[PDB]
Amino acid sequence: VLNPLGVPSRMNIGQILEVHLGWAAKGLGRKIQRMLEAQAAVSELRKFL
Amino acid sequence: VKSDDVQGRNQMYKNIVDGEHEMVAGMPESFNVLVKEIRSLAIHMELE
Amino acid sequence: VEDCLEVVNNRFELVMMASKRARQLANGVQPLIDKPTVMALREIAARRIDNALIDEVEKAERERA
Amino acid sequence: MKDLLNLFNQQRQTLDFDAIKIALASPDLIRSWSYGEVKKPETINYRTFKPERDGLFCAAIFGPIKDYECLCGKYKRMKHRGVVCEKCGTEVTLAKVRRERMGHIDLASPVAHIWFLKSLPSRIGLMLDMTLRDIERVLYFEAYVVTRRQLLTEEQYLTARQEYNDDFDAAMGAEAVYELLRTIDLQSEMTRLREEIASTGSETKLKRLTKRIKLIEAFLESGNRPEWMVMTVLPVLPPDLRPLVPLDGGRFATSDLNDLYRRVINRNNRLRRLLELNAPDIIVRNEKRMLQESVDALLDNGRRGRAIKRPLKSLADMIKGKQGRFRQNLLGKRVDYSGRSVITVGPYLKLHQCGLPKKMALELFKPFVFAKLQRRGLATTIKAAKKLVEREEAEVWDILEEVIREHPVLLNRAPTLHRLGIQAFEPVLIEGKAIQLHPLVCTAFNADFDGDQMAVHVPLSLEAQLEARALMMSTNNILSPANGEPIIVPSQDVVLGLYYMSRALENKKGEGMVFANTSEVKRAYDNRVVELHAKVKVRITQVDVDRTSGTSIVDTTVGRALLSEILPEGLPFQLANTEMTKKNISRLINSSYRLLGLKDTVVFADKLMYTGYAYATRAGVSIGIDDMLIPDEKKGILTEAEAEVLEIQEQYQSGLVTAGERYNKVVDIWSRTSERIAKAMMDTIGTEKVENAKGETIDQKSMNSLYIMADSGARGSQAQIRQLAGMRGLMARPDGSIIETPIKANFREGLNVQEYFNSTHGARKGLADTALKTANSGYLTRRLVDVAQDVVITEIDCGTTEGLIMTPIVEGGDVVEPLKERVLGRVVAEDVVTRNTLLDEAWVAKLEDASVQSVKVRSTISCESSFGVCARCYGRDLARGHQVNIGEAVGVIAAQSIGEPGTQLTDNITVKTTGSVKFNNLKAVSRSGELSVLDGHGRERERYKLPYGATITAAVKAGQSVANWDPGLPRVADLFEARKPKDPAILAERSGIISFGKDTKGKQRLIIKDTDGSEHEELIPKYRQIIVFEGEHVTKGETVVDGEPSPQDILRLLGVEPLAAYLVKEIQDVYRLQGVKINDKHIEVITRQMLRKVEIVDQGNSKFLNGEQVERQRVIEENARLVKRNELPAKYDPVLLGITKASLATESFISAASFQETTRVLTEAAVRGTRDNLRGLKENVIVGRLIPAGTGLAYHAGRR
Amino acid sequence: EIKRMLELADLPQSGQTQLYDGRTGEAFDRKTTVGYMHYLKLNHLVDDKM
Amino acid sequence: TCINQRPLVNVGDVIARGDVLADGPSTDIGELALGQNMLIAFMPWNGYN
DNA sequence: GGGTATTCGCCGTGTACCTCTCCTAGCCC
DNA sequence: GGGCTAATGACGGCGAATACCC
RNA sequence: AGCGGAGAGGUA
Ligand SMILES: [Mg+2]
Ligand SMILES: [Zn+2]
Ligand SMILES: [Zn+2]
Repeated sequence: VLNPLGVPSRMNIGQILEVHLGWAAKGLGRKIQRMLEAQAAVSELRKFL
Repeated sequence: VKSDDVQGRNQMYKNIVDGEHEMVAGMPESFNVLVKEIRSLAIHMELE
Repeated sequence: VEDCLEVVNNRFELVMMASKRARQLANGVQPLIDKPTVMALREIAARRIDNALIDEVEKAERERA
Repeated sequence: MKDLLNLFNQQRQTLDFDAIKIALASPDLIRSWSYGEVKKPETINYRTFKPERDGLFCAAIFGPIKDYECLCGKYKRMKHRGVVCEKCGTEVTLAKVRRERMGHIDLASPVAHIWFLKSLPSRIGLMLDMTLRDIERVLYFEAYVVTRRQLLTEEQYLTARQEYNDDFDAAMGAEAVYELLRTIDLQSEMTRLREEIASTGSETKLKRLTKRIKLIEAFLESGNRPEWMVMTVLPVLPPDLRPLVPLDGGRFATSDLNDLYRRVINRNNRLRRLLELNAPDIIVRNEKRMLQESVDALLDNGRRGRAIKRPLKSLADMIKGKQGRFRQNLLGKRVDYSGRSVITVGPYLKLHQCGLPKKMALELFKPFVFAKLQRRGLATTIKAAKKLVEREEAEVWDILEEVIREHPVLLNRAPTLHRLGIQAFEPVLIEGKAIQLHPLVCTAFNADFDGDQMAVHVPLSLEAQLEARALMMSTNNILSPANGEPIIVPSQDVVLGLYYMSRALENKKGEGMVFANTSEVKRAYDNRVVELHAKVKVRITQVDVDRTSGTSIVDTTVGRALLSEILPEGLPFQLANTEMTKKNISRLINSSYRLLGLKDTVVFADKLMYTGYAYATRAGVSIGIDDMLIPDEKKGILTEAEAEVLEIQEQYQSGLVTAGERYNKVVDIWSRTSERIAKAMMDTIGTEKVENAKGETIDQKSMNSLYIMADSGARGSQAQIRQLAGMRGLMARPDGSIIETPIKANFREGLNVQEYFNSTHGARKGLADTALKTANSGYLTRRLVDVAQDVVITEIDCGTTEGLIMTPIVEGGDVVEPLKERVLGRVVAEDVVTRNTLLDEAWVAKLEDASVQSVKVRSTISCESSFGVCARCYGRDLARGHQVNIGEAVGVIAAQSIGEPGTQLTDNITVKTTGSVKFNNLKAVSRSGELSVLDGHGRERERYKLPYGATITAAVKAGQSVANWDPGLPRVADLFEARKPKDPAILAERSGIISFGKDTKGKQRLIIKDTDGSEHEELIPKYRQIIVFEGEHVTKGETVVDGEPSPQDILRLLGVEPLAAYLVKEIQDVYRLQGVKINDKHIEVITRQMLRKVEIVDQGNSKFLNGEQVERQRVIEENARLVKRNELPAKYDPVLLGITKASLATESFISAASFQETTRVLTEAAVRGTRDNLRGLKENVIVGRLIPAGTGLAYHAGRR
Repeated sequence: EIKRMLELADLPQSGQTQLYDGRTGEAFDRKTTVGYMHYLKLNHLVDDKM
Repeated sequence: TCINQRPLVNVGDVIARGDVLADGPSTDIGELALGQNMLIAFMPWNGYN
């Protein structure tokens, strides 16, 4: 649990975009794990990639 | 008491471990070092 | 510490009086009312102990020694 | 080596003295100092660990190596004392006499001391009336000396010996200088110089004559001799003070003094061998030259010879400098019972308590744990108690918890530029490895929580514990030493919760109802039936102080009603009714400290921090990429600026305007574009959310994370917000030129490489700027501390009725310091009110209601005390709101408060504000014109300057012109040192009618005619301008040359109080251009310390061209004019000295040789033979006695 | 591109979701930014400095 | 500090010139790895941040 | 003798803490 | 290999000696 | 076995 008060003082907002991209990457990894958990076909994984 | 004096830190330590309170201060030894270093420059420095 | 600054005006005189009272209490004596310095400050703030009584107790301890 | 029987006895040295006397040393006294003579330059023999006899490390000269032992081993008992062994002659005594006893060297030829010759105030050059180059050529064996004082080349000496047939004696070297110093007299030469002083008529020759008179007077009244300057016998250091350090494998580390001593002994033995051989004159001359060079390298290496890839240290470098024996071992010492660790944040702690690790507190409180374990009976000896401590059972934790309960510790920040860098806390035992700290403490410490370490110290005496409880506790140190504002302010995370709780909204659930008291509001909010931001009219009961209770109905917010549960009964509801901001909670804390007390403010700040954390956690304030809005108006003004810069580029390339004016137009239109884009960004951020109330959209303030974090405080300002939403504007280069193209992109969008290059250029410039600012601030803080350290509040009343006139400072724009800040805190002198009465906020409010303009104040620059400041002239204290106590050192606090913000430093008269205009010193024919205005309340907001012949057009409204037309830290350092400017403004010497100039002989002449007095001519260079009218009158202190004035001609011409007023005005102008607030008592006591010396012109007891103190001259004058005299005392003028020269011109030779030029003050105290009376603060630290300020004033009163 | 990679999965567009407090079980007033950040550990230990 | 080289290839697989065979200290399968991945929340939490 | 005008030196330029290495080695047998 | 063995990438403020025609 | 002079890196 970080503090958001340092963002307008230190004037960097690249960490917010890094947090959003990491959230999207973890969502994609969870979706890939949910696709490969059940009996799925190769064409669905191919079109998802 | 804590840093410079040789007998002062021993007296303070034994007064701490004995319980009595009698603090006797003294001159720092570095002042005597400075006096002996000034006296080596052929300059007389006396404690009147 | 506001009452201790109320019963006497000067602060360093209060420090010296509390130091004398703590030196009298640390050797072992009955207080006027757990640490010796805190009990000395509580006895000062309650207007129970004076500097003349401290000097009388110190003279009695010097005569008894 | 090891001794335990002698180690137990104590109280052998009393160390009780009054003064310290320093003088010269006769060779017989140096011979009586030592115990033996060294002859061989051998320290330790090879292949054996034994000292060499008659060497630098010897047992026959200094002392034995092992304790109660000889070199051979004939005496191996402690009963043998005072007996000298027969084979190797040494005394069977203690091994600590090797640190005390010293030796001496018999030189074959006398040498000259380099501290009396190589210094720029040369003493041998003034005593022999010779230049430095002549004695430098004579002492280095290049010429001859007749014996009346003239130089002789060796060929000229040969012709003189051939013409005189070897009858007139002439010697060369240091022996001729010793004979010249021996055959001179001190009395008859003094009468001869006093006879020549009454017949001279030159200027610099009179200065040379009075310098020679002062030197002869010092040599007469000191009891020394002129022939004692040359060194016949050279003493050496004890060998325990210069020990040898061994390395792995039997090797020893190299030394600096031992090599110089070996070189001196070897060259002296070579000179003795050449003298016994009866060598010719050239060889013994070169040997004496080498002996003089080795003595010069031994005394002060690096001055003339610089004997060596790296120059080794000497006796002179071991005293002076930062790494000497004076700054590393006397002022700052390594202490025990201390440690350091990193710091974290603890929200559960109180203000007076802090955290402490378990093993750290076990290591610090180990003697008390040992004493309590001996008292409880768990261990008979301390060895079993130590093994039980290292075993770490539960009983040692019980002992450590019982010991640390009422024992305070001193927490210290590693930089201690603040007065509150050291605070006392009651530590608790935590299960960690760091030191937990309260969040209201790190504001005064200026400490972050990323790699910050804090060194702790524990007081162990009862007096030290009571001093730490009384005058070092964090609950007692609320107010700042610089200004009256409290140093404890709620930081960003609690004022964020207070700003989220105090805001109100238009349409929310649970509004429009009436509640009984605060408990019903709490019960309604805790059941989630009413929102936090709802306009709910509640009823609260509050008492009013003069204590009468009352009830009323107020229309507030639910959060403002929940905030009322922590306010005490003394504070009114008019302070907490508005929205909580940084300045609002700061003035609320100030009012709670003013009208209620001390401990209630502490518990109110604790509850305020608690509710701020509790309502900032529930808020969930977060910043994201959607919170920052980008306007279309930014792109619109960007295309407009692109079209305008294309138009001005076509206009510049057409040939109508130049390049520089076009570039200035480009940077002005880009500044206007950046200002409009920032205004549009602030308008679309702060006025974004529009709420709908009762079917109608009513506009209110937006609730965004960036806007709330910018509006609440303790975060970035609007300049930080405009760099994220709009364009950041133009960038600056370090040479002074602005770049022609700006950065038209924020951090939300991408940045190009050419913009990032200018960004890192500005970042590197700012980093270098704050590095040099920190270094210069530390140096200025050290200098200001060492200047003002003798001022101690000694007496309660003095009886001075001089006074000082206080005026509000207006510099042609906004006000620098108003009347309510400059007047509050001191007593008054004359009746405006009753004299000698301390002013409070009620008296300031009464004076503001009475509309007073100027009141006489009692300052410290006009005091009549003996070596101290009166308690009434200083006013009130800054840490406490009452009167200043007797014994408070108000110099170190003032210098530290001035040294606070140094790391943070860097025609037409049209009025701005409305109000009636009142002219001051007007007759337009006016020399000094002031266009001051008076507002409705009675304060002066604007004050403009009026030149000669200014046409004034004029109950004057704003927006008009009364007079239409009439055609960082180095600054503070130059103000405190009082350096002469590059263009000094020449002032009028006398008050008279201006006359025409005389004949020009390379410089302009200005004569001022008087009624009876003759005209005075002042030379001025023709390169500078001059404004003197022919038929005009010049008043006293007028400026005829336009320029920056010096403090010297301001002090010496018209008075002392306008000089201090100008200094306070300029320093406050700098500190208010920065933005900080520093009280004027510090600048006043600095100005008082700078005016310590006085100059007399014609006296009967003292000289006519010498400087002395003010109070010493006053007591000598009253003692002279008291009995048997009528025309005794003389008239003197006040002189000014800089911060570099005031601390050096001190009779105390210890404090004067403390920070700068140790060799000059040491040789001055050696020649004059001064006596240090130890009446100071730093010399009591050096000697080791109590400080004569605070609790140590009673000891100094009982001593004398 | 970041909004498209967020919208490809079952994730919100703004990157701010509403999370509940674990201490009392209640909901916060606003939505906070949740995500994975590459966080590392420095060499300045607490045992070396204490 | 401790340095370690753990292998990543398997038994019986063809490779080319330039492929990695063992990941070094603070090193992934061919990318540089300095820290870990973990959930971040930008909010004040009872004054501990 | 006596006022400017350069000119050679003297003397100073933040505090606290944590790791590591390397210390006079040269020679005629 | 072995054991004695005696450079010239700072910068600012300031008091004191030379030069010299009137 | 304890007492140290340089050089380099890093944190506030
Ligand atoms: Mg920090
Ligand atoms: Zn012997
Ligand atoms: Zn006074």
